[PDB]
Amino acid sequence: KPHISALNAPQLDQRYKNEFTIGAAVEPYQLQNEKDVQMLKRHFNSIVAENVMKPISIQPEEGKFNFEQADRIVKFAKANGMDIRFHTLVWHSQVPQWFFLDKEGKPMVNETDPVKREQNKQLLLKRLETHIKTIVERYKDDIKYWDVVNQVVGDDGKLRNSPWYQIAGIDYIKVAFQAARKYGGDNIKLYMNDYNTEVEPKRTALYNLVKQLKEEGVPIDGIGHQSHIQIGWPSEAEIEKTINMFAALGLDNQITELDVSMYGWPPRAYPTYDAIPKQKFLDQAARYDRLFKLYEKLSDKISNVTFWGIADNHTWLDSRADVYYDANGNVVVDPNAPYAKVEKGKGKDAPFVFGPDYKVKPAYWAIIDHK
Ligand SMILES: O[C@@H]1[C@@H](O)[C@H](O[C@@H]2CO[C@@H](O[C@@H]3CO[C@@H](O[C@@H]4CO[C@@H](O)[C@H](O)[C@H]4O)[C@H](O)[C@H]3O)[C@H](O)[C@H]2O)OC[C@H]1O
Ligand SMILES: [Cl-]
Ligand SMILES: [Zn+2]
Ligand SMILES: [Zn+2]
Ligand SMILES: [Zn+2]
Ligand SMILES: [Zn+2]
Ligand SMILES: [Zn+2]
Repeated sequence: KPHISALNAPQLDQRYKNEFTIGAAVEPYQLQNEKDVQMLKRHFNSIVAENVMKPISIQPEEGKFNFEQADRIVKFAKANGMDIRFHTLVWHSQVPQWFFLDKEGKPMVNETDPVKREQNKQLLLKRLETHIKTIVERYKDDIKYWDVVNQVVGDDGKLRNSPWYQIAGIDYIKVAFQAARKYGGDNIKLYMNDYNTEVEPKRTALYNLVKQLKEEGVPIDGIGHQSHIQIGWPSEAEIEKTINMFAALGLDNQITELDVSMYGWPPRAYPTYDAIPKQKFLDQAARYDRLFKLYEKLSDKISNVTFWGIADNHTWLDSRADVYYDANGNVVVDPNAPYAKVEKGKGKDAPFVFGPDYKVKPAYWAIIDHK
């Protein structure tokens, strides 16, 4: 099956339209390239901001709101009949420091006096509420799906000990969801989003957290499985089990940031796309074949599958593609093998079904067929 141009290959959203929407994460510069725009028009019916809807891009100083970049994404989505997801209202990263400073400009995490801690909790929760209110009041009629909180459970199975948590305890999660519902109404859908949702003890910790909150009347409609995964790991059986476990609680599932790295963890990457050997693309394509067969089987539990980019010329995975060089200056990709130095983030990953020159990959054929 040929490496033809994606711009006029059979539409990916159309193959899957009774199953689930098919989305892409974007940057605003992509809305001004002809190729990106035509790929979004051709192949996708859902969109998400890769960066410009994060807390620090929206409210970088208290009272200063930048919606110019977000607005452009919203406008392109509406003009082209796409669903929109909001990524994301609360995170422990790409968050502005001003949130966690007390009245005299000192870090709140440092405060020892207990009545002064409770004042900070309330102040931070008030700020959290205002940030959410302003965003939801603006977008509630345009944006149907919302990452309310991101990564709030650590990998050790305990609540992640972010400043949000150190300062305000578990109430920050509750206030985030309650605030989105109050200002957005009943028709927006509210998600908790995380990675390694398939992995113990995080999976069960995630599960117990959401069940508890739902029991307490905290509004949560679903789980966002980021799905930054590899060719082998995690297995499909464990994905399937994960999806089913959350669906048992009456939660929707979205696959919110799908990419299939060519590498392991910590990754040892090739320095260029051209160096990646052909067999890696065939392996990837069988992984995607199994993957999307599983998504289809569970289509009644999954409303959306979104890829964390458009085509292989641009992916955040390249920021993790460390290249390992042995003493002779040759590239080392075997995980236990000798090496002398590493150039962090200088290599090239290849995670999507569309290549860097916008032609279809074997993984595409594997997910467009009905075999
Ligand atoms: O077991 C391994 C994990 O440790 C490992 O780590 C995490 C993967 O998920 C990440 O969170 C996602 C990452 O993408 C964010 O957007 C990017 C943030 O920075 C920008 O510069 C870039 O353009 C964005 O695309 C997204 O918002 C966020 O929700 C997390 O940070 C990693 O530690 O994954 C692999 C496992 O094997
Ligand atoms: Cl479309
Ligand atoms: Zn369409
Ligand atoms: Zn090339
Ligand atoms: Zn569905
Ligand atoms: Zn990017
Ligand atoms: Zn297939």
